[PDB]
Amino acid sequence: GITGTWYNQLGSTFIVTAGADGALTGTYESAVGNAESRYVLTGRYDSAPATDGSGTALGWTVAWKNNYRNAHSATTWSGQYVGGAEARINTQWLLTSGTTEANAFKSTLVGHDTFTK
Amino acid sequence: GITGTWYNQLGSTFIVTAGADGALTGTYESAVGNAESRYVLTGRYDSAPATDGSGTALGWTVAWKNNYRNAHSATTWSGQYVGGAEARINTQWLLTSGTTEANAFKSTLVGHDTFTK
Amino acid sequence: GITGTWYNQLGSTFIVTAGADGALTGTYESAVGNAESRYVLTGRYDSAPATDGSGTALGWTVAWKNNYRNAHSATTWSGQYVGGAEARINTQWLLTSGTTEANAFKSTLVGHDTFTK
Amino acid sequence: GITGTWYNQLGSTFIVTAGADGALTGTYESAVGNAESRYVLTGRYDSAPATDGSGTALGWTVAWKNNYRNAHSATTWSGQYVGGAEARINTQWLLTSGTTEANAFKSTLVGHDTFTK
Ligand SMILES: O=C(O)CCCC[C@@H]1SC[C@@H]2NC(=O)N[C@@H]21
Ligand SMILES: O=C(O)CCCC[C@@H]1SC[C@@H]2NC(=O)N[C@@H]21
Ligand SMILES: O=C(O)CCCC[C@@H]1SC[C@@H]2NC(=O)N[C@@H]21
Ligand SMILES: O=C(O)CCCC[C@H]1SC[C@@H]2NC(=O)N[C@@H]21
Repeated sequence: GITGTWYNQLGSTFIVTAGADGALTGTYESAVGNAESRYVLTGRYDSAPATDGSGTALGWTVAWKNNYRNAHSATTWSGQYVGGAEARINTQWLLTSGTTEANAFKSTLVGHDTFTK
Repeated sequence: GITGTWYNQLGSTFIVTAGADGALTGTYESAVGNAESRYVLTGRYDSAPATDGSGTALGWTVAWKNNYRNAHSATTWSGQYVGGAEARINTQWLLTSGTTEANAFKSTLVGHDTFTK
Repeated sequence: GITGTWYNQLGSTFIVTAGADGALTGTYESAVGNAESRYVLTGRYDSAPATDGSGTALGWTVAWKNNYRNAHSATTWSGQYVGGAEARINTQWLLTSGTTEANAFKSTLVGHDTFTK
Repeated sequence: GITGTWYNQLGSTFIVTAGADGALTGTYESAVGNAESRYVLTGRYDSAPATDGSGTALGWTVAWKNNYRNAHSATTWSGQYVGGAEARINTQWLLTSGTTEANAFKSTLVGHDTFTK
């Protein structure tokens, strides 16, 4: 049940489609940051996970360039899909910015987002 | 600039193609871990970077299931490309595994990879 | 308002004293992992934070060895303290284990802990 | 053999002292960022590590406030010590700034440092 619309604790919107070959496709809208409207994403996931009750591993990427603006940055979300009464996706993310060699030490932010429907 | 074959410090081979629309397609082979042979990747990149000399931000994802085996895991690489005499892709990554909720605290590994020609 | 007893979402107990010298001293009890009983901690914090409302930056370290056990690992917590009606300490952590360099790529877990009163 | 002067790939200086009880004490100077001169550090380490050839786990913290300035920030380094002809300390670090509740998503940087003599 990964396919569908999800929201994280910041109020961002994540619209996902789960391919039977393990593909991920959709749209992302950030409530925060140097962004506006939708941005394209793509990723992959385990299409044959364990049935001992483990969650489903997954990942996806967004580059913050669209028709309206460029932050010159990209984010990847890595985490696992969890089912049951209340399904959620728990992730941790990295946000890298394009920088000069001078400032590369401070190019990457880390954090975590939690998504539900 | 990005399209082509790259190798990281572990012996792993990353074979990429960067579409002009910001898309990333290719193959990945890991020198290490619960893997063998090639795996499909996909990702995104800033197809309109700065002219001030900044690097080119990008990211990509790999789910470790192919026709030979399934580790039930996925990695995302977030970083930026740097060109010139010595071209490199400098990244940090997240490797998340499918876990029970009891062990979810130990579900995600962190690291860094450097890619060169 | 840092000194005192805190608990995180795992049910771990974090007992801290904030000295005026920017120092952090205390004990830690983990509800999870290769652990039993208390372990020593020590850290640092901004003893002169902004008055604009920003949080209080801080961090602390724990090596998992005590009279009862040795897990051959260490965790660092980095975050900020936030006061008011409901005070919290928001962190991200790095848990590193001793390994052979062949397995060095799988040496480091990343996570986040939330601490309340 | 953790005690001694080390430098990272940025040319920052790490002056460390390992107490017999698993304590770490010393000074830190950053070649970069919002800082100048020496800053106090404290941390812990595994004082009875495995003999199978694994590295020694360790960690330490620095709050970026001293007699000359205050960044309102702290960094924690988590990693392990590795001995031999090329003795090194391999780390990943987290750098957190004090922020408002609104800007917390951009409060924490991650990277990696390599220390040698
Ligand atoms: O500021 C940028 O460079 C682009 C916007 C970044 C928004 C980030 S991605 C991680 C986090 N989760 C969200 O929903 N928004 C922020
Ligand atoms: O072990 C697994 O479950 C999957 C194999 C992952 C190996 C990792 S991905 C990050 C790092 N870079 C590599 O080239 N290999 C490792
Ligand atoms: O090496 C071990 O197995 C013990 C690690 C302790 C469990 C971790 S430390 C980070 C996180 N926060 C907690 O309260 N527990 C886990
Ligand atoms: O917050 C600041 O502006 C001062 C901190 C300086 C950044 C650091 S800590 C990680 C990295 N390693 C190092 O030696 N210097 C930078």
